[PDB]
Amino acid sequence: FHSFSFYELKNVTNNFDERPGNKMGEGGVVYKGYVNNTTVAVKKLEELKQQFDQEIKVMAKCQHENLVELLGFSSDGDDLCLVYVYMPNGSLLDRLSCLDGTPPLSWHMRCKIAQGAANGINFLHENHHIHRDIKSANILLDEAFTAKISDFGLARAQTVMTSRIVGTTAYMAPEALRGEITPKSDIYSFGVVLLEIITGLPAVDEHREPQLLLDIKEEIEDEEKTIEDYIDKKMNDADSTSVEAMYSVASQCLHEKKNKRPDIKKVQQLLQEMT
Ligand SMILES: COC(=O)N1CCN([C@H]2CC[C@H](Nc3ncnc4ccc(C#N)cc34)CC2)CC1
Repeated sequence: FHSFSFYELKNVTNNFDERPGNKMGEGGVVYKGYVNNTTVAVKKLEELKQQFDQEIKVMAKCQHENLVELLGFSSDGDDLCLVYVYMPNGSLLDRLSCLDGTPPLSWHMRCKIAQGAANGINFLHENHHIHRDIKSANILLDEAFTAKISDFGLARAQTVMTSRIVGTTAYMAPEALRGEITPKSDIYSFGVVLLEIITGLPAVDEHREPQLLLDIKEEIEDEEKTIEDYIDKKMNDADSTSVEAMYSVASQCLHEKKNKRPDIKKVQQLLQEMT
């Protein structure tokens, strides 16, 4: 990776222009820039340095079509910047909420994104990495709306435990909330992402009943609700067979027992059969 000068980065971003005009960031703060006349994303950041070091270490060995591409970094400055190829269509989270007036994603786009995200996670697991923060805010979208997994700062290379429990509560598997580190926890988080794709609903909403999205799985299983009551209404091209095939994958990912969950290869294979 290229070791960019802080002065070069500090100014490809107009002295880190906090007005939306270079800012956007919510990772770390992300700024848009231009280096070797490539549009770039400059993410400006103690334990923060450890997450910076881990980001470069994971990015060094993990290069895939469904993972963000790190181009460089800056450390000899004031301080800690990570340079990536810019993702013009932002996050899956933002696009699901139609932030800033963007059109809703079609079912066809959503199927290609679920498939892409799964291929990205499969690569990580084959390369013996546990992401630990799988969520729609960490699924980025390029110029063709190709899903790219991001944020490897908390990544690790069952039976493993930690005294510093990390991740996003609304996406976390029960064992992850207790400190276990397992690739099975990434499967659970991906199940929540599949529910976000089907429903267009965020994983957590304080002003909603139920507050947590994963709670709909029980409403459907108790015959209290159907997946059809929850399908995002901002689509015209969804069909029952593929929505049901995707919900069945999400439901399997969301098994409370980590051992009963499918592996990423099974998930990837099921989403492929869905199309
Ligand atoms: C009020 O709230 C907003 O306006 N919001 C919500 C947060 N959003 C995100 C900001 C960061 C952005 N992140 C990025 N954007 C482009 N390219 C990238 C390449 C790599 C990486 C990484 N690792 C990150 C990137 C994704 C969207 C922007 C709108």
